[PDB]
Amino acid sequence: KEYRTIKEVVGPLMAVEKVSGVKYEELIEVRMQNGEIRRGQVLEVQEDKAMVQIFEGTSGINYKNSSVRFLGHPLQLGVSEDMIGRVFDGLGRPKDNGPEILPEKYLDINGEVINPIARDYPDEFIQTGISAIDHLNTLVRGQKLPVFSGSGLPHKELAAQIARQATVLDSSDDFAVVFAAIGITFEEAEFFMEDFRQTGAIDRSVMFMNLANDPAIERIATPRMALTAAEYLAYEKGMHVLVIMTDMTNYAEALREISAARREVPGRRGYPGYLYTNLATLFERAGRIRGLKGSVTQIPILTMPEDDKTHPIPDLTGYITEGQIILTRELYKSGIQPPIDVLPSLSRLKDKGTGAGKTREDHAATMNQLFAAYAQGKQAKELAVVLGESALSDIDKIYAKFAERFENEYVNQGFYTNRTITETLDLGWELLAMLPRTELKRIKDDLLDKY
Amino acid sequence: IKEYRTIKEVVGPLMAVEKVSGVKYEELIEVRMQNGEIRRGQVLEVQEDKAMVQIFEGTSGINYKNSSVRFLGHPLQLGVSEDMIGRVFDGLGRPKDNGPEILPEKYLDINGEVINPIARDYPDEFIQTGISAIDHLNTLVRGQKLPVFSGSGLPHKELAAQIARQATVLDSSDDFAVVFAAIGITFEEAEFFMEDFRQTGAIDRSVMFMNLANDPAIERIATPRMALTAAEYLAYEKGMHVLVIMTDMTNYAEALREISAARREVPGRRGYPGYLYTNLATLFERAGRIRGLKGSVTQIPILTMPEDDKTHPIPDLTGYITEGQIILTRELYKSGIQPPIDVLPSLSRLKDKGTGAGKTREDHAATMNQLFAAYAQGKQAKELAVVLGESALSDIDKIYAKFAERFENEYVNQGFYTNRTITETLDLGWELLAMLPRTELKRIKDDLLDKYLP
Amino acid sequence: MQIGKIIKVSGPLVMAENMSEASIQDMCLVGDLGVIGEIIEMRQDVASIQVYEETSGIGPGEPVRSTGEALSVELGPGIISQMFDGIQRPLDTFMEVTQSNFLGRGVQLPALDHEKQWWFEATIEEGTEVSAGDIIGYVDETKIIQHKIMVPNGIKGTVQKIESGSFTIDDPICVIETEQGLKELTMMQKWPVRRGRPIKQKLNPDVPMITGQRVIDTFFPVTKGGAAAVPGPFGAGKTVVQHQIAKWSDVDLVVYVGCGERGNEMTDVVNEFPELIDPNTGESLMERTVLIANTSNMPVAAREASIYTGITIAEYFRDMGYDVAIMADSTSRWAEALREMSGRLEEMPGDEGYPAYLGSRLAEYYERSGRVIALGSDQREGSITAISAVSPSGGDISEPVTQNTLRVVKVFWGLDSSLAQKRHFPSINWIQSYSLYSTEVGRYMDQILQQDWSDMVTEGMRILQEEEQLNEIVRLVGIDSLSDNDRLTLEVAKSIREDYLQQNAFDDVDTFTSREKQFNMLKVILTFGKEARKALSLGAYFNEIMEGTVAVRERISRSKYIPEEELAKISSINEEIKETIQLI
Repeated sequence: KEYRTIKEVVGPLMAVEKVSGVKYEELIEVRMQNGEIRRGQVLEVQEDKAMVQIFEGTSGINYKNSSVRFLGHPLQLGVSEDMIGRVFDGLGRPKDNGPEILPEKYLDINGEVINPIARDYPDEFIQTGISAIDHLNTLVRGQKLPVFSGSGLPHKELAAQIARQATVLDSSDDFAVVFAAIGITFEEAEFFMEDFRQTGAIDRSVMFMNLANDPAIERIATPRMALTAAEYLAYEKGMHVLVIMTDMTNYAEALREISAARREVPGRRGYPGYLYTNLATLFERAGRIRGLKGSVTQIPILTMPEDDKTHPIPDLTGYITEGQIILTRELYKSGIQPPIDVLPSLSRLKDKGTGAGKTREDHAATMNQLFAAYAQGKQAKELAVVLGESALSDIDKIYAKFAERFENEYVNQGFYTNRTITETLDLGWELLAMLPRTELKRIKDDLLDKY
Repeated sequence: IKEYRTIKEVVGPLMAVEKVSGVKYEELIEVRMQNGEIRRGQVLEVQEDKAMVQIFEGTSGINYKNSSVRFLGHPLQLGVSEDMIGRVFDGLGRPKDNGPEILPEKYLDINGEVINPIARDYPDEFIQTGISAIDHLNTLVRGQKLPVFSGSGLPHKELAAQIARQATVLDSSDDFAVVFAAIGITFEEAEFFMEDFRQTGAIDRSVMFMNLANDPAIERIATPRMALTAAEYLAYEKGMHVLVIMTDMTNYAEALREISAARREVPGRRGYPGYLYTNLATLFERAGRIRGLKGSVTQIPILTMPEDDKTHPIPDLTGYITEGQIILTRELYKSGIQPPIDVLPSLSRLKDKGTGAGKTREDHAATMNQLFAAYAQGKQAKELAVVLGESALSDIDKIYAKFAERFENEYVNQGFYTNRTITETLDLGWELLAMLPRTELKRIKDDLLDKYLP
Repeated sequence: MQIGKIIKVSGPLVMAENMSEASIQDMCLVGDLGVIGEIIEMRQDVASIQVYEETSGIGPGEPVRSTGEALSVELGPGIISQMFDGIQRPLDTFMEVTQSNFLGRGVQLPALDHEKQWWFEATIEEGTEVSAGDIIGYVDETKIIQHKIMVPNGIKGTVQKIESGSFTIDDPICVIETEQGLKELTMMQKWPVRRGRPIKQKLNPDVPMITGQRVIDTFFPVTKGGAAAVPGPFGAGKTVVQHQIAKWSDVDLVVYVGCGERGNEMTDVVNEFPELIDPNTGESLMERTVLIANTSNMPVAAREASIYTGITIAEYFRDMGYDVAIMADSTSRWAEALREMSGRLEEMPGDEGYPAYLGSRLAEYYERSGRVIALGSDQREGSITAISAVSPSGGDISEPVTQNTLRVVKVFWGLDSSLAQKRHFPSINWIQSYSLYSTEVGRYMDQILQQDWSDMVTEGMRILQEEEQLNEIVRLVGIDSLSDNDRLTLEVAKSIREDYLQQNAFDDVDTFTSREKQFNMLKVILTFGKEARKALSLGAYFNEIMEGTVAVRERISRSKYIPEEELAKISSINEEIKETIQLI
């Protein structure tokens, strides 16, 4: 059925009359006079009239000879068990040349709210891939742990690093990774393209791409497409899913473009007022379900505008993201990779992950001593520069000799080295070479003698 | 009066009534619902046969088809009477306490009328509040608009209650009265006032208008105009010295923006309405003396400064309509100073009118400037002591430092239930000046030192 | 019935015609799916409906049926030990009928179980006149709490027939005469959620609530029916503190409300609440707890109506004569729900985007709680103490939510994350925290104890404020310039904030300190400082009075772990101090 009753074409929006049965937020299809076809959705429906927003804009659309088709279904995603290994774009269609994937069903991408009764707690450690994460800031299956970054920092290499070195200790090929690219350039897009395939980690992951020069509506659907596929594999096929999103600042930027163009009152910093409520609909899609196998876990990557946490984009996530992973530019332009500062970056769920079986007993106590030896070693370097090397005592001198040495080996472990969890604790004791017996009082002393 | 059963639209607290005639602006209405519930209202806009009304209690549970609107034919009025003294009323003047309802001598609009500039008289006589910080350094005068600036959680309700108990005129041939207007306060503060006013017998000299915080926003705006209408009646028609105390004035401004946001009106500074300066002036200017009349109206509006900021619109605009301010600081309240009145930023623009011989003793202005200058150097030496220890303070710097300590604990800190007469306040000021050597007292004339200085 | 027809669906706004009989603020089922909405405005027959759930799939022509009732909650037996969702929908019953893990849109189901048989024990006699709030009988809903079945509001007359037996919440158990006719009333009743319950009169809240926590009950107390705000930043341990107030409080009922809370945080409260044991009975704490839980991604209107649901349920238990305590966590997320609904209605922005009526909504909430006299012919008394957790904007208390909250509450417990990092628990700052009830609690504490308690807490607070002044002095001149007399003020404040203020919530002896033991603990430390100052006045220095009384001061640290059954040791420490220090 084709409708030719286009009355108004004002900017991105479009008015259609002489319709019936149309529902709210229903996906439509526009046939132009030149044969080219564009897709949109209904923003509002009044009586027989309806307002629709075209995704690719309305540039060069003759209202008279054009046609409109109402698809009778909201924005859905065709899910299937064999999505692993295929690259999709923001709308959920195949990006590169692959066989026609026949879905099992179509699910609403807006998701369903989990009953807090059926929501299980997260209590299982997962491979964090980099000694800085496996110890200072551990991550649990079903945890919203973001990585704050900045423009120019090597966060895209860190994002691709976790794509390989993250797995479940008990893996029966069920563990998968859902990597969602949000508004990245072609060079950054091709970086994830060549990395995932040439490393052999693309057949274990479902990646949704989104060109930087793409309709801003697709950047809004890109996370909801990834989280819908993440909930399908975990809650209907019983799989452990790790969700990666880059970049979330481009998502909020695209959401501000849509809000400003849809004639709405902005909030602070020019970003929309319902930005926090909209982000909560994406980060609450992670966690475990009571009485179910598998879980969905998210690691959102976002660049901080002007590297200031008072900005609403890093702050509003703080209201819904348990902890943070701070990437500082001061550690950049150096050999440290990944540049990670363990002073502001915290994790609130390291207790449930640290325990018998999933981790070992010494992992917790060594972490607390490492964090104390680091802050005392860095405090000794700042004091020796200002107050001179004469004011520092013999204990304060040997303390800073390891803040720098640890940053070259503990923080800097290489962007491609796996550095498996077993290798992270063993060299953990190698890190405190001249730490005095008095300084190990905070940790249990039997653990030091046992190891 | 006939009932109108034509309600076309019900949009929020507003309501559209049609096919009416003879309806005036700002007149009161009564709404009868299907249930039979009665709800007051006010006409906000009327054009041709249509009429727009706003309901006070709200609009929940109203069916337009099976409801009716009664137009009373009068605006918001107050039944003034000489029997209102000793009675507690609600926001609009209904008997809140369980007492016999008064027989109104007349009904007056709460807006009132503007005082003729040539008929207004200058402030002259001095009002004894019984508080040393407000009787000596920042004197109160008949017809002055002297507010109190406080913070959230500071003891400004005990201060307002204390002044209402201790305020008096040192003349025999006069009738003194207090019009206490509670504006959007909680029940616990409202219970504190009503219980204290009956505990000390101050209710026999007061007319209280208690408006709670959960009361409708309209009653919060009408509460000052209600009390000020009864104040002008007792002073200008019954010839009484009326002292008006308003609390909280910040709640009044919070009610204006809540109303202004519902009216879709454009906000001014800090979202407050652009007419906040004028709406406040409509209230604060309803005071003063009138030629040929013995009665007078004096206003002490209490307001809480948001974020303890003086540059905030609510405390700033009040300073442009009032003749001073009484600042309450948390630092003094942290040291148990009661009342915590910082005399350094407080001021009375008309203090010179009610001082000197005949209104006070001859040493009022002299000791005022000496105590003020001595307390300045005292807190200057105290602040200078924290920066560079107590070693850098000189002999006089340690003397003034001990003066500032005793000036707070023995002079300002008097207690919310201590009514110092004006002579006790002046004699006490000379006792604290005895700490300083006679050489430091440059402003006080040598003849005054030989007469009062111990 | 009359069924309206939708004419426009624009986001959360749905307009339907042929709704003339409907009234404002009435709930209604929208569309074929049956989603719930609220009529906000009505222009002739056409009414604008504010849906609560998503409208993806709703269109013109679908029917709309008015429920004829505003947002109300069912009040009767079977409400205790339940998990609600802000609009009083049992999530456990929801999961049994829907048979799915996720919340389903368009699902309506009664709150209380209309099939469970309850035994009604009639205490009223036939022929006795009754009024609104009069008790006709009781039902033992739990082993701890008796459910007083009372006459609903607006029913007056004499009862003709009333008998005891086993009935459900829909079976008519009593008939009362009215001017209209005979009126059969069940043991359950509804009540609007945005309208307070009528009372005889509200009273001043003067009875201090025994919280058990020494820092609160001594310096910053809260009376029965009073209010209190809590920041609760990260790592401050507010989760452990809320449980201590929920277990060792003399209130009869606890109503926990979660208004738009994080899901992971919410599932913690769901798990760790049926684990709390009752101090006296020993059963689960859910036998006296009604819980309400809302996820952040849940419908916005459910997160706004959550704070109004718990306070309405608490008023029902308060009318029966019980002392209820409602915990609101986190009231900041509820303020962000209003900021979302205000934007959905295109309202004028207030401070930081929050609506201009944010203060009035907060005032309406805390003004409904308090010690009041319930309706009836016996003038029974109930109370609702309000405890709320205000999530700041990263720790800064300049948020409009906290400032508008503190203007109507009289108690503020300042949780400091800096004290949590210093192993000081409960991490409550003793300078920024305050309570405008200490003057009133001081009168009550001096009466029942017959001791001078008001002057002890005052001096103990003074040496903690003098500690703050001397702290910056020590950090400025050092430790060689401080006075000898002022050294004791720092040594008794160290002996106060450690031997008294520090309280372990997991130690079986220290998790609760009786009102009598707080006085004995406070006196020993204060008398130690008073006996040392008078001794210092004549030939005494610190090297001999502190290093010669180490056996006595070490004893004070273990005094907090003394058994509450005897408590004979602490009273013997007072006379023991004056004996050892006089020999020097």
